Amino acid sequence: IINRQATINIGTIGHVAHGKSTVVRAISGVQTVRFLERNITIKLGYANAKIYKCQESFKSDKEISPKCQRPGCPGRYKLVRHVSFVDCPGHDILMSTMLSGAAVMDAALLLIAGNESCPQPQTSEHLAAIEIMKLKHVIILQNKVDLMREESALEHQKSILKFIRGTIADGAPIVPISAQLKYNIDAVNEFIVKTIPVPPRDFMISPRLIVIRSFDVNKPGAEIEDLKGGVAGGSILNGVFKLGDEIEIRPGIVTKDKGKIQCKPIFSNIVSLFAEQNDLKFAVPGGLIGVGTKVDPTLCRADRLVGQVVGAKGHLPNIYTDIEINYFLLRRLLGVKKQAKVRKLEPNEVLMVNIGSTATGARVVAVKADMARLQLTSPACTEINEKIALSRRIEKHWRLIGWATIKK
Amino acid sequence: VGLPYSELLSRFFNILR
Repeated sequence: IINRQATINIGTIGHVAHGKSTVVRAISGVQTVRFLERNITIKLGYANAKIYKCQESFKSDKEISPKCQRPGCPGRYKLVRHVSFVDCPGHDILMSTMLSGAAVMDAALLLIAGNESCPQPQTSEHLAAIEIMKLKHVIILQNKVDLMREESALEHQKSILKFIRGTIADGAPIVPISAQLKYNIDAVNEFIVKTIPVPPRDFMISPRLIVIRSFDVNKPGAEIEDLKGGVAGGSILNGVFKLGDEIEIRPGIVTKDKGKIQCKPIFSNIVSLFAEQNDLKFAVPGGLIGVGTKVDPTLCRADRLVGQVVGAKGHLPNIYTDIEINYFLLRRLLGVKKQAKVRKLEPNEVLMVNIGSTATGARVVAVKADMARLQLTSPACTEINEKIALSRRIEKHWRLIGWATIKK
Repeated sequence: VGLPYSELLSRFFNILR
């Protein structure tokens, strides 16, 4: 079987202390990245899951290891798909990293524990963000069943089925699994192949890249004579990248501080590409690929490349300070444990506006019926339209209000 | 969909430590 990188981005959502990283470990094998220098930029893990089906039974055909000795048939497995995991945070404060991960994703995996309460505030907030940013391919997973009884787990299923009625998603598959015990993983791998079709993705579309994480490979003990370039942990949704192409990071750079700054987007050339495990020349869109650029390892250290757009040379994305948004408000607030009715937007108020991956604090200038004018403190770029989820300060930390679209 | 789920749950309860 030939070595191939990620084809589709599949994420995992749940709640705190459930064990989302243990679920990722049970499916793939390699443990989470977060658990100082390398990887650390946004709260997300990295593990690649292998799907090889033995068609020489039913659900047990899709296996973790490529060599088939487990299901019964001595014949070797056939290549179907290779997937990448982008684990999103399940916390009320960490909202910008969740919405940044949702734009990267194409399919979702929901985790609800048996022993805990049925209506959870964070999972409903993740479900609302899925409905906003178009991620309808959702598989519901039960986290812990062995602590629960025979009838109580069935009653918990009935409460989940009654909860999913008014939402847009109608047909979502439900699987009972365990992370520590390691069971029924083969059924989930079967559902990933069947229920999720890969969207049409072509060579024709102009190259665009979204940077989430920042890698710097500087080793203790090793001298300055051998240095590695600043690798950007970015995700591609459109346009095929290869080795030896010019890249500009759009929003801007702070290098010089009376007067004015007149700086271009950060120019860099691709040196190395990191995909799956081994070195590869081509970058297939629909997966997290570590693009090793000429940009300094000091710039790709910690918290500098969190939600920044990248365009290829010969293309001009526009930089905006005043953005025109077409907003729609929900009935009641999602995320809070008391649920309150969403009030009308007041002029001049700080709101965390997440345009795909960019985290910006924006002030409302004019209030209308459907449209709103917003002024950004830090510049954010717009390419086409981009899916936006709005969040506001009402009670202590940030709470989601609704969805928005740029009309430019 | 909650029809093949009940067979998967019964398979899980049968094979436990």
